[PDB]
Amino acid sequence: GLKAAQKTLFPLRSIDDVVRLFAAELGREEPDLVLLSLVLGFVEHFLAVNRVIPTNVPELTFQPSPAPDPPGGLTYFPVADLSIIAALYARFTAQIRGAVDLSLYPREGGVSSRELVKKVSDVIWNSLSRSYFKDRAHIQSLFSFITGTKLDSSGVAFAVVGACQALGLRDVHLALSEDHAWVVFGPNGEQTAEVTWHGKGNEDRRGQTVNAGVAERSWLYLKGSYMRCDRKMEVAFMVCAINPSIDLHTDSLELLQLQQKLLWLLYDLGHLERYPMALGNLADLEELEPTPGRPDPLTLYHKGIASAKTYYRDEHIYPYMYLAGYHCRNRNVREALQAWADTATVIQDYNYCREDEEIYKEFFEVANDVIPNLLKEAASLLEASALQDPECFAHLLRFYDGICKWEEGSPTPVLHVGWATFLVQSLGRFEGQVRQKVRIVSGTVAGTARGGPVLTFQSEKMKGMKELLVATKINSSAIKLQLTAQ
Amino acid sequence: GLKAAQKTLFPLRSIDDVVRLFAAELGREEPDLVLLSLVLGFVEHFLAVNRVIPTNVPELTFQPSPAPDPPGGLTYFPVADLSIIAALYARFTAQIRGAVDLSLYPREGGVSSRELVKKVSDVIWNSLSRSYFKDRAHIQSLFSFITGTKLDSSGVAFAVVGACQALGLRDVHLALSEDHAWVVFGPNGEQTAEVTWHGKGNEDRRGQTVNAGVAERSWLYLKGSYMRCDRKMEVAFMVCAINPSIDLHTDSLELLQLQQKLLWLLYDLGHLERYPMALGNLADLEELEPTPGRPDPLTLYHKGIASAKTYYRDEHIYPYMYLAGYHCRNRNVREALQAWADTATVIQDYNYCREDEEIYKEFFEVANDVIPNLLKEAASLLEASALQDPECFAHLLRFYDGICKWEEGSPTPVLHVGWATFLVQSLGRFEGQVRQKVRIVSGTVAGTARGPEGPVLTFQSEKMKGMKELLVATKINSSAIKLQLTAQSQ
Ligand SMILES: COc1cc(-c2ccc(CN[C@H]3C[C@@H](O)[C@@H](N(C)c4ncnc5sc(CC(F)(F)F)cc45)C3)cc2)nnc1OC
Ligand SMILES: COc1cc(-c2ccc(CN[C@H]3C[C@@H](O)[C@@H](N(C)c4ncnc5sc(CC(F)(F)F)cc45)C3)cc2)nnc1OC
Repeated sequence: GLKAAQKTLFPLRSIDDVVRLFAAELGREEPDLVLLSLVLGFVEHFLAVNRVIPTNVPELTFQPSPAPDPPGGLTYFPVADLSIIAALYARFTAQIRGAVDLSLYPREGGVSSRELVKKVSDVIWNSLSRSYFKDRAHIQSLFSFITGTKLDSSGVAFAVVGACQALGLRDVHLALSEDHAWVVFGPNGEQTAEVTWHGKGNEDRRGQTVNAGVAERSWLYLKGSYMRCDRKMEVAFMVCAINPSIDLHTDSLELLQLQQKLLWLLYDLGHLERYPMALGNLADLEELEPTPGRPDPLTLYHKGIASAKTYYRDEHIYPYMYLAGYHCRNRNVREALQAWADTATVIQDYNYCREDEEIYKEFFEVANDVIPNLLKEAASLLEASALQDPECFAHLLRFYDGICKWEEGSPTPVLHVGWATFLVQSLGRFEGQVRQKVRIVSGTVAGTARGGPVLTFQSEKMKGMKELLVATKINSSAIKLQLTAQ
Repeated sequence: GLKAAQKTLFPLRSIDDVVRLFAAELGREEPDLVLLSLVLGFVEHFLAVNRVIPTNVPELTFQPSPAPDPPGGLTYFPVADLSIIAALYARFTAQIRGAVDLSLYPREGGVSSRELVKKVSDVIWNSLSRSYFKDRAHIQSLFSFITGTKLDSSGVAFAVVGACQALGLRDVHLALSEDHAWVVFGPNGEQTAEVTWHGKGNEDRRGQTVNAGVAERSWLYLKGSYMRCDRKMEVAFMVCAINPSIDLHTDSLELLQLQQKLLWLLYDLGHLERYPMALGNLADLEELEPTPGRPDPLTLYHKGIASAKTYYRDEHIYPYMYLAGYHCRNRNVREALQAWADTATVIQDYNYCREDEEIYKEFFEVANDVIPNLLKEAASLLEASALQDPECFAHLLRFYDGICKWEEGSPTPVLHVGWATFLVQSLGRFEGQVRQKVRIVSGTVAGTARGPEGPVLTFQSEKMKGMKELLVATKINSSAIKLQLTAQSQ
């Protein structure tokens, strides 16, 4: 059941055609989530999944056009014919409206019961292939759901939202952590239910609320400061969900261009206002292919951080990682270290759980790979300056401080001997003359009155080893002992 | 143009009439594939595709007869009229002979060249419509090809083989994997051609030889132990290709019966002797409505395995699954677990490629659904016996060993979190008393020399070996097993 105002835009023969359909849909009060996902799903299938052009399928044709130099030549876009898309579309709605009898669910006050939402969730759930590998690229879109009955984790969430729209339930919306997804609904929008699995397979929590996740201060639930989406933001989600990767080292430039354009569309309508990750994703895309007259990536990264601070109580980690990354790839060592410090400064007030494995890996790689490497490549510059700058030393101490504070209160230790080496290796990359320029205090007087670097640890472990750090001989044994504990 | 010897059999007013026509055809040096496919297409059409008796239709007539009880009533069969079939038949042979000019290609010795076969394939390729975004039933037949141009993947191959018979090329024959189809020609039959696609997202190997697939030890090519049909088997193939699915939960009781009789007919003429799936197919049918004075289902599954061993080096998977299935349905836990274990043993010697996703799903459903069911429905029969027979436990370990072994040396991993839980759940289904009764030896001395016990089992896979002790322990180290069942030197 498409509206005639939707069909009038088909067939879509190019990137711009798709962008146009998105602008159309964002215009309406409730953009058709299922329609937009199908389209992106259809387009991604031929641009990344199966690029071999069929020539004996009815309704399937390819649209030639100039490709950008260097390459030059032609590029072939999959023509999204109405007949294919509409048929896919009707298969989804048929499946949904047939399996869910709203009559059985006394939906009063324009508010969806918890039982209704569990039901819809279960429909989508029981529809999936039992066998597939769940960590596979390109099973995010409803195209993939209807075609292959394969959905990735956050896909299931998105699909359950899309089902609810198709059922006329305008009160069920997609909630997004920085690494998980569920559903919110209810009068105030204050009711939650899990609908998908997280991590390695654990589909356990389906149906329950997210109260316990928020309470245990895990990064997965962002202490409550997760994203609650509106329809417009759900479109932003699926645009971010576009996966341009063909293989491990190869990207479809059409999918890159298209995701980039859709984000600017969204950006301009201001729908990335409360979406730090989107803004960062947009910035990442601008460093690759900078579209002219648009803000520089740096500006975008900052918009992301601003957003997190205004709307998410500055409880998001990735906005700083996004920025850190930039300064690493541009060799801005001082700024690069600062951002990593800022990142750690956020994680400090969280408690590390098993569910949080993803950010752990990210922090682990920062501490034990990105930072050590960064310093080496900077010591290669001198022996032929950041290493002379005690700010950078203070940044590095602040980074570890965050990590130690993070650990405090956690039901699982963070730091082990793996970290010990690299701390020492990294520490021993700053002349003892430089390290000593950093005063590590408590502060003597609170506040102010109208009438080298300084630094203050917040963690036990780090303030416990206040001196070992500024000494001229790195006591490479007492540090490793103290960084680790029980 | 039909021969005179064939027309005298129309009109086909019933199943038995269709049988008779088949008998006739099966008694020649070349049974007409095109004639028999068309007839089958036709009958399946009005029997599953569109069961509504046309009001506007002139030449289509329907024959009633008594229906099987309990339901009862009368069952109306679509009369295959000579005019219609001849028409369709003329249409096809016309279309094909129209597109190929046999003189363009020098065919010396009665041997067909690669070019000729490429073309005949191309002619079928650019005539059909592929149903890319859906799986369409009832589009296997040439009947479908002419009517709708719709043709599924293996339907293409069969179409090239029929089109070649229509051009009177008696050398081009049908190659049959367990989940693919291609074409064999050439002097001895050692010429291989790809004519169709496989699944979705796989590249395009049309025109090439299946050498690479044999090489890479993928199940799609059976390491070489695939079927090369003779005409008689190609007929058996299209009989298997009969498709009684009306919808997803409803079967055409008349198409079942037609197929069951056609297989028994092919069986008696000895045309199923080198076709394990056909023998499996028939057996499943005999489980449903057993025909009297015939072999038991059990007997037929074995003949399928037997066949597999004889002609195909025991490199086939389905023949075991066919047996396993029957056992599960009879709740013969012991045989079922065994049959599954044998299935794994065969597979152990394969590598796993993307194109094999079909046998994957199938193993997965065994590991993570079927076996678990069996054992859970058994813990109940005890509380109210196999779950304390260490034989069974051994079967279960051999199973897993094969899958692990399968995975070894594959481009893609095979095991993931999804499997981990049910392994553990199934290990726990046997008391540690029983699981310890099983001894897992590597072997100390090679071979023997001239001048009681419980189950003994040797693992072939590094994965199962490295976790031999964890399996027999009384405390099932749930966590450690799961960890080790997964691995990545990738
Ligand atoms: C460890 O070393 C380094 C790390 C980083 C770095 C830089 C940026 C990031 C953030 N990565 C983005 C990529 C993108 O997929 C973002 N994700 C997960 C999302 N983007 C947009 N919307 C969403 S919604 C969501 C939750 C879900 F998936 F729905 F459940 C997740 C999500 C996360 C992570 C790491 N950069 N540089 C490094 O070294 C130089
Ligand atoms: C996984 O759990 C269970 C599985 C099974 C089971 C039982 C039987 C099978 C084999 N299925 C048959 C059905 C039938 O279509 C057979 N097919 C594919 C063919 N039959 C005959 N000829 C051919 S030729 C061919 C390849 C092609 F199509 F030509 F390209 C395929 C093919 C295969 C597979 C699994 N049975 N029971 C189970 O639990 C009880």
